[PDB]
Amino acid sequence: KLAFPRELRLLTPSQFTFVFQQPQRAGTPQITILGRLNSLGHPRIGLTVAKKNVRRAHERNRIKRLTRESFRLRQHELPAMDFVVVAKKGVADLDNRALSEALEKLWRRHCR
RNA sequence: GAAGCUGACCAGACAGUCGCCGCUUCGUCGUCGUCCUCUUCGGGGGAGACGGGCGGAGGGGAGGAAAGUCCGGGCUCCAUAGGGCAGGGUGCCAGGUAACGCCUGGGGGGGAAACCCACGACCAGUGCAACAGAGAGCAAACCGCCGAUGGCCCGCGCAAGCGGGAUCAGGUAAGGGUGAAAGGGUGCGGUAAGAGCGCACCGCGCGGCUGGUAACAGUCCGUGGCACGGUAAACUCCACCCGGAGCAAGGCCAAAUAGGGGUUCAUAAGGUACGGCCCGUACUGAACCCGGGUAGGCUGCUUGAGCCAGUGAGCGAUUGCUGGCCUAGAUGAAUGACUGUCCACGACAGAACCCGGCUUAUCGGUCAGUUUC
RNA sequence: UCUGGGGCUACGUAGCUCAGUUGGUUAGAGCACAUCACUCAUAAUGAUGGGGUCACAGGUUCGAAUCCCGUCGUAGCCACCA
Ligand SMILES: [Ca+2]
Ligand SMILES: [Ca+2]
Ligand SMILES: [Ca+2]
Ligand SMILES: [Ca+2]
Ligand SMILES: [Ca+2]
Ligand SMILES: [Ca+2]
Ligand SMILES: [Ca+2]
Repeated sequence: KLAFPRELRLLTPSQFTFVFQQPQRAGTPQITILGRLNSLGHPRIGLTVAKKNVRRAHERNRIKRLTRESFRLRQHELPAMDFVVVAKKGVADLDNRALSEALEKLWRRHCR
């Protein structure tokens, strides 16, 4: 079961505001993750790519698609922790292989 | 035998992955002032239907540009009888829904080494360092200006005739030159060191002849050596607007603040649409808070003048007609990697109201048209 | 350290604040750091250090900036019931 329903995506800015009021910061100077412990069990994801933070509008959409595919491909493996991914300016230089391996190393250490 | 640029033109992919989205059939939860079968009222046998509502079966969802209302049009509450007309737009003529800044060519040049029209009245007022007042008025001519119409001085017995003295409205300044791009031509008695003072020749306004739906094209006839050939949203003209802001603008379910409050009222400066300009026509008010609530939704253009072949007409873009095609749009926001045959390597960007254009980042494939030998 | 359809503007006049219907003008002032009677060392009643291509080739008389359909970024706000 590796589906991707609409209910598994954020649809209200209120939840965004709540998680941004008290975010948990842990990541790298190039890519980082914010989020908090969830109570409903089913993991959730969210995407915030600022035009100022990330220029080259041909990106983001590609980045959104790639990160959504990685999330749905590794939905069950990751714990109930909510996750939101934010990429800094220096991301486009790394290719897809580098991005995939960096995300793999990142998510292979969150062992609690 | 080898090379530019536009007219247009191409951005498919699959045997497995993993699977984001409207529709029809079978049922799954609650019903219908068309109700037959019954109505004994648990609803069974329905002709037509809904909801972020699940299980199957099918067709589909990225550029020559959607960023950029940059220009014009398609569609809502609230006004709308100018002989007012301030102010922004065709400025060569004709052309399709109401539409403009797309396209055709003659008179004017670089009608091939430039595809460019943005070619409308110019002393109908008195203005910007080049401090040479020539690009608005000026001239102690610049090794020619007494080498003579008007005065003086140096050489004179009928008071004849030469050189200079940069003195004056002394032919002058473009026939010569010094920073401004030489703002016409040798010439006939221009001879007075010569200022167009009468001059065949190219060119201006005015009118006839060949064409013109239209700007004009040939000194064929005249008058003038002529008198400004040169800087336009730099006073001005309209046959089409004068309607603001735009699609997040009307419509809804058993939820309760029309809530102290402000510049004073029987004509006058509170929000006169239409004039930061005078009216025609008249809401029981007048720069704000002290948020009472809100993400549960949908038609509005989603069968929209977009497309193909065949007709009297063209230097040029056309559809009166014949089949159709039309199976791409939920508002955190629609596309991933691999075992492969042409190989033109995936450069840069985005699909949620629509169309006609923009020398654009556009490497790659040439049908029409170039000079070279 | 918050937002993809959409808008009237302020800017490359040094990166901000004042803005010129080309007043032929290497020209102004208030932030990083500086010299003079040693402010009992929290800057301007005085002289100045002035990489102010005043965005890219653009008026074929000499020109940047009022005359750009060819590009970037920040700040003044918007769905109803009366
Ligand atoms: Ca294509
Ligand atoms: Ca458009
Ligand atoms: Ca309204
Ligand atoms: Ca298609
Ligand atoms: Ca649409
Ligand atoms: Ca819609
Ligand atoms: Ca086209």
